[PDB]
Amino acid sequence: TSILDIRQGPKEPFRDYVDRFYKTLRAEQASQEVKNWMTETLLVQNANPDCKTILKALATLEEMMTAC
Amino acid sequence: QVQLVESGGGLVQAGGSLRLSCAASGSFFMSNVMAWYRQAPGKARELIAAIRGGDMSTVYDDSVKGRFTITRDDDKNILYLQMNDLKPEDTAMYYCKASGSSWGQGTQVTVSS
Repeated sequence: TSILDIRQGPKEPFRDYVDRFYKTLRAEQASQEVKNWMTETLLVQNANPDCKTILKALATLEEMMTAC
Repeated sequence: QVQLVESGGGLVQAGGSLRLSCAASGSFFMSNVMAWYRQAPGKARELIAAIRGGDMSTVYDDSVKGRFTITRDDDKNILYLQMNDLKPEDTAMYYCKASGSSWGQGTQVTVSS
């Protein structure tokens, strides 16, 4: 699956979306630099409206997961 | 399945250039992040370049740095991959991708010598 397609479900817990996201990104055939860029660019962008609202308002992965 | 459509592939000698285009006329497809992938027969489809709208940040695989440039034209809704200084190792099918798009048929790049 392309990492671009991993999007948080409307009722999916943020931790579960994070898990799916990292699993898919680990499976992508890409350099570590490209994978890092994808985490900074897609993780908040592909979150559902509720979590996007909280995340934008703030950042580490551990701060993101607590805020949601 | 908004399906993206790649074009601009061709047959060129090593050192030459190409420009791939990706579009879906009549479709609402440009996502905040877009990427180009490439796949040689029987090999993993690899993520080689990506761009993010707004700040226009870009990232590239080490094998294409300083040779390829990903750009997007927001008015025309076209994503491009400029390819300079081509190498036989660049020979592959190239695919573009947006968040939620279906995979296109790709465009073939063949580099001789």
